[PDB]
Amino acid sequence: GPELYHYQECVRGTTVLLKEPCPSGTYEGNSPFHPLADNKFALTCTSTHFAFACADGTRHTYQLRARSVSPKLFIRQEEVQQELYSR
Repeated sequence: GPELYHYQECVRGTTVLLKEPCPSGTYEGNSPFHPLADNKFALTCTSTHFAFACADGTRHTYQLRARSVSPKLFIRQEEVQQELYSR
């Protein structure tokens, strides 16, 4: 099916409350999955990427953009780099 790549930005260390895109879906990732109230899943805001495969077949990929203590940085190579142009 289609691959709907999504991204979410959160400060590195906190807990995101990602709204469940589709009922009864497959959580694809190494990150923790925690079904929260009102169809959500709590995740540690960090630089990772997971995916949500819905019963429809829709693949909703999910990038997590950990905003460090300095969410600007720009230390020679963008904010942090190696998460963008690492080749």
